[PDB]
Amino acid sequence: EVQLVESGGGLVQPGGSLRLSCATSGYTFTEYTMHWMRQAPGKGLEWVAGINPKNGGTSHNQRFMDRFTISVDKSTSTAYMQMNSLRAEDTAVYYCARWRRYFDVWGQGTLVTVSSASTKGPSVFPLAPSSKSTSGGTAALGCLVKDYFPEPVTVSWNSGALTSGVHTFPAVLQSSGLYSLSSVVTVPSSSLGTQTYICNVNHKPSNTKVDKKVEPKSCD
Amino acid sequence: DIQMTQSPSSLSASVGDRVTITCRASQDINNYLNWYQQKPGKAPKLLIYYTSTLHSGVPSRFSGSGSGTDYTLTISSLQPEDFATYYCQQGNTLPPTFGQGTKVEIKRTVAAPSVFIFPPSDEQLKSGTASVVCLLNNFYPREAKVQWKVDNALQSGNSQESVTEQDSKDSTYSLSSTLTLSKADYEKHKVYACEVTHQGLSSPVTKSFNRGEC
Repeated sequence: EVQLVESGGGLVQPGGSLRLSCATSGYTFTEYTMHWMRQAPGKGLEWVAGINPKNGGTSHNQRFMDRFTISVDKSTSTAYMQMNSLRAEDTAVYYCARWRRYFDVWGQGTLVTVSSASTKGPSVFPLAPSSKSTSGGTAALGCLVKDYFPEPVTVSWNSGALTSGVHTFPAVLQSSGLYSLSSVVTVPSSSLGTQTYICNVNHKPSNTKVDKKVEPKSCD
Repeated sequence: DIQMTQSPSSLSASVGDRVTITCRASQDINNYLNWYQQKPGKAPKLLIYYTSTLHSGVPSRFSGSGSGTDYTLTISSLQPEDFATYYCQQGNTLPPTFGQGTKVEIKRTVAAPSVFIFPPSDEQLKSGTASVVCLLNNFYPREAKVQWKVDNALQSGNSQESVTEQDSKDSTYSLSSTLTLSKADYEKHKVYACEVTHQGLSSPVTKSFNRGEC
């Protein structure tokens, strides 16, 4: 089982550099070619450059070939890409992918967001399951993940064991500059005084983790 | 360095229809045509490579065709979990190029929303703000009106709204709408209400609560 995990992405002021790595497991490194893709948010997949482990051969997409450079660390099985003079157009998800004529195993992505902004950790708040009357048959509680920047915010219920009925909405850039998001689940009403519901927010650009309890009723 | 073009690039089809995205390269690409599938927020997956060959575990209703500059993807039965964007890639000339992707949406039978309202958390009101949230849940079509009446009085442009992508197992949507106003102005109004209007709902649903005292 092949793992391509990439990392390094985060906020960059325009003008700064970044270095993404793409870490490999489950195959002999040297046998396949590594390539970095980029996908700008809500758009097409772009190619960016390629390396052969075996002879450090390197192809580079010419629009990028001025500013972006690729390295492999043969021992550590890591592909890298140095990014220089980041303009905001290069805000995007970057994927690494393996093989030459098709990419069979791809990564998971890392988002580089270039914004003059700062980073902020979020303030998770309860979307408290109001009165078992209105909520009758199924109730729905959730967490309002407020005021962060850059993206993302992962959200989980019950340390990854509540997986069904969960809706994590797209984040809204609000007026603020800062984002706001929401995760909500729909549990049986019946279960409210027989179990605790916990949302686990991790916003990694400020490595803010918070587990919150979303308990019963609401206004007063 | 071939331009790859897909047509069309947004599509709706009921479960069970055949579908055909086509992809046409600016040059004779010699059958080095592969098709990727990418579910919203995931890496793409390789379905077909070398015009018509299937990747391991990629189901029989998918097939590829063509030669030269023209190629086609055909899903012969839509299944709800073919909700994805599909991309064609030429593998003939460096750089490898992709199309803009086609968006396949699954057209299904009207689901009416389950409306829920959440009052603002006592914690957040401590931070100087309130975010009153309505959740329209598990409906279909994506079109449904929402309006906020704060003491039987339409509000304006102080509510943003967010929609989910179509659900893999039963092709429906979900929408948050969040009204957000300061603690001071929340505290000076009593009934808060959310009004949904959709196709499969015979009359507008209002979901509401008291107290701008919170």
